[PDB]
Amino acid sequence: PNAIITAGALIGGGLIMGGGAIGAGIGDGIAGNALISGIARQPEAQGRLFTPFFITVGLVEAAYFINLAFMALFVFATPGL
Amino acid sequence: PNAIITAGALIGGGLIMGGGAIGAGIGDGIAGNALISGIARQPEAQGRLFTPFFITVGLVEAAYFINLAFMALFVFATPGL
Amino acid sequence: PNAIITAGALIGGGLIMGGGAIGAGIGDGIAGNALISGIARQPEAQGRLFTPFFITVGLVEAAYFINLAFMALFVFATPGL
Amino acid sequence: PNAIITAGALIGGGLIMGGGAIGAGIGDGIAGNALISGIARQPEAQGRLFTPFFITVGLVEAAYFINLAFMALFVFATPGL
Amino acid sequence: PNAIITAGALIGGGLIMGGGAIGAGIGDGIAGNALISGIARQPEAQGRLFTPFFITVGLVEAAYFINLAFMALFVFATPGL
Amino acid sequence: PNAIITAGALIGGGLIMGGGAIGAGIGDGIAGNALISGIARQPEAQGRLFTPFFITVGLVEAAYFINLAFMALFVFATPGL
Amino acid sequence: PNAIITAGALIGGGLIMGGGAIGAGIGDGIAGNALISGIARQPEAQGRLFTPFFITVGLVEAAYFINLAFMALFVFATPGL
Amino acid sequence: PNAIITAGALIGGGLIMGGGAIGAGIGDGIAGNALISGIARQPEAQGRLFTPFFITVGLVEAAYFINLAFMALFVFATPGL
Amino acid sequence: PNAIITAGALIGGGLIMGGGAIGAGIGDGIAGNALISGIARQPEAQGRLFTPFFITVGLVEAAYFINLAFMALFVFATPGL
Amino acid sequence: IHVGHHTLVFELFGMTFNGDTILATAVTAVIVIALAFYLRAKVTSTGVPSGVQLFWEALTIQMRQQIEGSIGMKIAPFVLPLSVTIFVFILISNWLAVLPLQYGGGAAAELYKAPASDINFVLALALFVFVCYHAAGIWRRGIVGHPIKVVKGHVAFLAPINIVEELAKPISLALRLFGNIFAGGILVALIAMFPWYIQWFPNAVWKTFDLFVGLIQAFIFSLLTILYFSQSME
Amino acid sequence: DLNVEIVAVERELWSGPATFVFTRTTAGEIGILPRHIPLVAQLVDDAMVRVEREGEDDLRIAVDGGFLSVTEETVRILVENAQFESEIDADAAKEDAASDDERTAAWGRARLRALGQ
Amino acid sequence: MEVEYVGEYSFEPDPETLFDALLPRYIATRVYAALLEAAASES
Amino acid sequence: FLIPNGTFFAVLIIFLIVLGVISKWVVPPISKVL
Amino acid sequence: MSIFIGQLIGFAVIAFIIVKWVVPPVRTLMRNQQEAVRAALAESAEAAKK
Ligand SMILES: COc1cc([C@](O)(CCN(C)C)[C@@H](c2cc3cc(Br)ccc3nc2OC)c2cc(OC)nc(OC)c2OC)cc(OC)n1
Ligand SMILES: COc1cc([C@](O)(CCN(C)C)[C@@H](c2cc3cc(Br)ccc3nc2OC)c2cc(OC)nc(OC)c2OC)cc(OC)n1
Ligand SMILES: COc1cc([C@](O)(CCN(C)C)[C@@H](c2cc3cc(Br)ccc3nc2OC)c2cc(OC)nc(OC)c2OC)cc(OC)n1
Ligand SMILES: COc1cc([C@](O)(CCN(C)C)[C@@H](c2cc3cc(Br)ccc3nc2OC)c2cc(OC)nc(OC)c2OC)cc(OC)n1
Ligand SMILES: COc1cc([C@](O)(CCN(C)C)[C@@H](c2cc3cc(Br)ccc3nc2OC)c2cc(OC)nc(OC)c2OC)cc(OC)n1
Ligand SMILES: COc1cc([C@](O)(CCN(C)C)[C@@H](c2cc3cc(Br)ccc3nc2OC)c2cc(OC)nc(OC)c2OC)cc(OC)n1
Ligand SMILES: COc1cc([C@](O)(CCN(C)C)[C@@H](c2cc3cc(Br)ccc3nc2OC)c2cc(OC)nc(OC)c2OC)cc(OC)n1
Repeated sequence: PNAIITAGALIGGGLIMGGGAIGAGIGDGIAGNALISGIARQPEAQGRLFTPFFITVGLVEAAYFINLAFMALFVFATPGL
Repeated sequence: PNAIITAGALIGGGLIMGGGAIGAGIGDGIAGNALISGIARQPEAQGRLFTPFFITVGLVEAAYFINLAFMALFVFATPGL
Repeated sequence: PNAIITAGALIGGGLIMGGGAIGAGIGDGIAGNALISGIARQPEAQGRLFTPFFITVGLVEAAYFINLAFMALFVFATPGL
Repeated sequence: PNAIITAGALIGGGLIMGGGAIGAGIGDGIAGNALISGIARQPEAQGRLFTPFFITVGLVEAAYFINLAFMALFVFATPGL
Repeated sequence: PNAIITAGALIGGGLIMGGGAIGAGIGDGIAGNALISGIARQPEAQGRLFTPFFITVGLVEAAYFINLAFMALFVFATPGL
Repeated sequence: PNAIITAGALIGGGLIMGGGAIGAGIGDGIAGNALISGIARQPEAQGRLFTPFFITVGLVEAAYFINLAFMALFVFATPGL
Repeated sequence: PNAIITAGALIGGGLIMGGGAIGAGIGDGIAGNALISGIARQPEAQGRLFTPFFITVGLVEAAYFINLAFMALFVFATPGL
Repeated sequence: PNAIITAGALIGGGLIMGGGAIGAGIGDGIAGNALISGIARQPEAQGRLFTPFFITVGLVEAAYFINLAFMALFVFATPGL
Repeated sequence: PNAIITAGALIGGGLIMGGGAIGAGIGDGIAGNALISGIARQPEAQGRLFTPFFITVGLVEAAYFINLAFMALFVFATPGL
Repeated sequence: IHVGHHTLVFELFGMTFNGDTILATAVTAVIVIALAFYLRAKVTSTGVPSGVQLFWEALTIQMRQQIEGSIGMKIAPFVLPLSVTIFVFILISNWLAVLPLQYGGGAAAELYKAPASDINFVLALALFVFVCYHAAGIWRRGIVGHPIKVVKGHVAFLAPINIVEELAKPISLALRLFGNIFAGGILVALIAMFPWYIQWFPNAVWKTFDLFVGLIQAFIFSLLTILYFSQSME
Repeated sequence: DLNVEIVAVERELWSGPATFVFTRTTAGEIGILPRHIPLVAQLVDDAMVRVEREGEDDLRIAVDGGFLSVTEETVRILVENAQFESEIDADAAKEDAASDDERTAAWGRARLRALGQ
Repeated sequence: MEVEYVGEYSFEPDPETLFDALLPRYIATRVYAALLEAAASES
Repeated sequence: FLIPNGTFFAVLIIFLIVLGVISKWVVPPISKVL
Repeated sequence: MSIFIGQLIGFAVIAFIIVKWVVPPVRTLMRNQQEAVRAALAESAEAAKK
């Protein structure tokens, strides 16, 4: 019975990390696209563009971390087992 | 009975958090892309752009937080169990 | 029999919330990207631009809410039970 | 036998509305991005932008509505039940 | 029995409609983005622009219809039943 | 035995149509966005802009067709049945 | 036993082809969007634009082909039967 | 017991290739869109754009082919069996 | 019971790797799009653009392999086995 | 499909060796050595270059331009031979698979299987490049200095991410090359399941594009090696 | 073929037809071949122009803060001051490239770039 | 300068910056034309 | 099949030989040619 | 037997494709570079004579 509970927990944690990976990768790629475009158009602006960047990547990479944390809770401390 | 419901709740919460992370990460990337582009382009605008940026990020992380709350409900207070 | 339907309803509600979160987050990000760019290049135009923006966010948010409703209908008032 | 079909119908309706919400949110975000940017750049044409906007949204909201309808048909009038 | 076949058909039709909704919504939102941007930059072009628009929307909304033609086949006919 | 195979084939065909619809709709929308923007920027280009378009569409419509075939194989001629 | 493996292979091949169709269609649409936009910008570059195009189309269509091969492995030559 | 593991491995490999194909196709399309746009704006840049292009492709393709490798491990040398 | 555990772990690892592939490929393509465009506009900017680029890709790749690091833990360690 | 299954496997020095992969690597090595020796015999500064001279000149010029554009040739003289040899080795390994060396057992067998299809080959090249550019970084920065810069990278507060990206440099560089060729080895096997009268079409279309795919993979491997050197060195 | 005309503020400087024109506008590098869509852009302060003249060799021009216009009829390069590659004094351009004055330094660097560095 | 609306293209970078960088050039060319015409009148 | 083997070294050795030959027979010669 | 033949027909098709559409550009490209280098040697020779 746990069998089924922990199998579902594994699938759910896989879903959590798949969504976190998609969101983190694509959001970081988009923020990096903006940063690279800004540094290419304004070479001297790079110093400034890293504060908006890490804020963006801060919100993006935060979500991933939370997902990762919850995945652990799903996988190593599966609720309702 | 309990095992099946728990496994289904785990998979559903995993779906909730995966979709929430996808939405949060990609929306944060898309909003921070505009923030970085605007700051690059108009460095003095850095202060004026953070209000639209915070409106957008609030709308995105509100979705993320609602999804997180409903995943917590699914996995810790599994309805119908 | 109720356990199978409950697990299916939990998975379906998780799907509804995942899709709603993805759509809401990405649509909010896209609309906010438009708003941020328009307010960067036209500082005084933010008022004009908050009109279409809230219309857009109105259509996006709306969908999420509807999903949030039906997930509840799936989870608390499972149609098939 | 009806429990399995009911769970399958719940999962199918969840998929229907997940896809519908994703499409609606992202399509509305993209169309609203167009509208906001066009109004920001050329406000004098604001009215002219609403005919091609509500058309596009009219398409997007059609796709959502149809899906919602079928979701109902899946969950309340499950075919093959 | 064929109850498993019916549940699989419902899940498959749900996938068909979800994918069709995502594709139609996002694709016609992109096409409408192009239409709105073109009309904003050239408000007198609206007539000319509706020719290519309805072509791409003809391609984007055809894919939806075909899927709706096959989802109906899945749940109402269920060829493998 | 054949019931499980048929249910799996229906789910697989649903996945095939969902992915084909997503790809076709979004790719056709993107190509149509390019076409509409090109025609808006300059009308006389229309005659040439339909050669790259029908090429791109031919690539985006071929994939869908291939999926259209394989789903037709999955459900009507389920391999391994 | 063969029934379960065949159903899983059908679902996996459906995933392979759905992902392949999504990737190929959206990548072809994006590359053809670039091609259409370029041929709008500079028609005389049409012939020069077909070299980077078919390379890009070569890169995505290779992946698709590999996908189409592996699905054929899953469906007709199920490795773990 | 081996049948269930084999079916799960087939589904996992299908997911791996679906994600890999989506990422490969879309990322390659985006990189080739940048390449074609650059060669349209400056047709004499072809030579210098293949270095940052195949770097980008080299990154994108990695995500695909690594996944491909692991599918084989899932499919032909299933970690559990 | 371990058969269900392994099947669930394989499906979860497939989801992890598929999401990682989607995120990594699409984000790397998005960032390399900015890189290629900036090099096309300013060839001399090449060396300048690789500093931010390899930061952003450095994050995106880090989202992939971390997910991969977890997929191994799902399939070779299989927590809860 | 019998994925895996290296033939000519033997054992020596208490460890196993995949004989077929070693044979393919030796064949590629002798082809590259023949090209190099024919160049050496017929390398002309004043006369009209031969075909091999033009090939080697173009490859060396491309890699020298890559090095100069990322890290000065004065700093990186040893990396041009590395890039050229990596490029030619991978290119010849991949292209030798286009020869019709596939027959029927009743499963399909192949006299020459591309060495990159084996994990050992791609892992060996990737780890060699990894050790090489880490040693170059140590030389140009110091034994203790180089690890500090590697961990810090360009952003200090992203220290773990760097430590991952670093470990990602070899793995990807290997697996990116592995799966691309390994996958091909499967497709040709899968296409072998077709009857002869329809097998030639999918096989032909696959391998015609596989020529370009192997060329692009060799180019990418060499280009990313040069890029990693540029990075690890300053 | 392109109708390429380069017009200095003092006088019309060049009017020969061409097959391809090339220059670094303020927002990136650009090339124009016949039937290019209408365009307006600003050449970089140290910009140079390559005109792929159909008959003879290409023409390399150092341009001082010019503007670029593309039209259905002709491709116009408005110029404050320009010099063909044959007229550039290499030593003078080298000396100016190190000048402290922004305008003089930009003009000298443009002359060097047009000459062939 | 008066804006002279009368009864009834692409821009790189955006038309606001290009127009701002062009207007001083317009004033310069008009002053140059004034000087040339003053020289002609003087002769 | 993803587990490395002794062939690893058997490959590396061979590659080194090529790396040696191209290091002297090819690059410096082509180098001086150019 | 059948597999060999079919892959041999495939290789024949590949060879025909490369000979008809890939060999002409590359061989002649190398060829044009060759012409160039030889004519450059020629210009050097002439300058020496001058
Ligand atoms: C870093 O650690 C966090 C952060 C969160 C956030 O959700 C953001 C996550 N994201 C960046 C992906 C966050 C949040 C919530 C918002 C809710 C609405 Br509605 C609208 C905007 C919001 N913006 C938000 O910040 C962007 C939040 C939630 C919360 O409660 C759990 N307490 C908070 O206060 C201390 C709080 O702020 C820090 C959650 C969390 O949980 C595991 N761990
Ligand atoms: C405060 O945290 C929230 C917010 C919501 C929202 O849905 C938005 C979430 N979003 C960010 C994804 C929100 C909402 C609904 C809309 C419905 C339509 Br139709 C059209 C536009 C809408 N715009 C909306 O906000 C812009 C909402 C819904 C609601 O219903 C129960 N009561 C509300 O009042 C307290 C409410 O706030 C106005 C839901 C929620 O549920 C747990 N918690
Ligand atoms: C909370 O409010 C809503 C709104 C809806 C909508 O579907 C919008 C969905 N969106 C936000 C993603 C909405 C709608 C339908 C359209 C149909 C076509 Br065809 C074309 C355009 C449309 N545009 C639409 O937006 C305005 C709608 C549906 C409806 O249901 C029979 N009755 C309506 O009349 C009162 C209605 O408003 C005209 C649904 C809903 O369901 C719970 N609750
Ligand atoms: C809201 O109401 C609808 C609308 C539809 C449409 O599919 C559009 C849905 N979309 C906007 C997401 C629609 C349609 C079909 C097309 C087919 C091809 Br091929 C090419 C272009 C098309 N464009 C279309 O409109 C944009 C349609 C379909 C149809 O048959 C089912 N009968 C119709 O005429 C009475 C009809 O209207 C022309 C279906 C439907 O079904 C539940 N309900
Ligand atoms: C509306 O009715 C349709 C249309 C189709 C299409 O697939 C297009 C659907 N799309 C717009 C989402 C269509 C098609 C196929 C192509 C194949 C390649 Br390779 C390359 C380009 C293509 N472009 C295509 O049109 C744009 C098609 C398919 C077909 O199937 C045997 N027979 C056809 O007649 C020769 C046919 O042309 C009308 C299918 C269908 O089936 C349910 N019903
Ligand atoms: C209905 O038409 C098709 C077309 C295909 C393609 O896959 C493209 C599909 N896509 C656009 C979504 C196609 C193809 C293959 C490529 C392989 C590599 Br590696 C690299 C680039 C490629 N580019 C390709 O098209 C640009 C292809 C495959 C093939 O397979 C035996 N024979 C071909 O004959 C030469 C062939 O060219 C027509 C397949 C197919 O089968 C179901 N039906
Ligand atoms: C070995 O590499 C890593 C890196 C991580 C990160 O999650 C980012 C992964 N990403 C790039 C996809 C990372 C992180 C966390 C953040 C949390 C918030 Br809230 C907001 C921004 C963040 N940005 C972050 O980096 C961009 C992180 C995690 C962590 O684990 C407790 N400890 C950290 O500090 C010592 C830490 O920082 C470096 C995780 C990991 O686990 C397998 N391995």
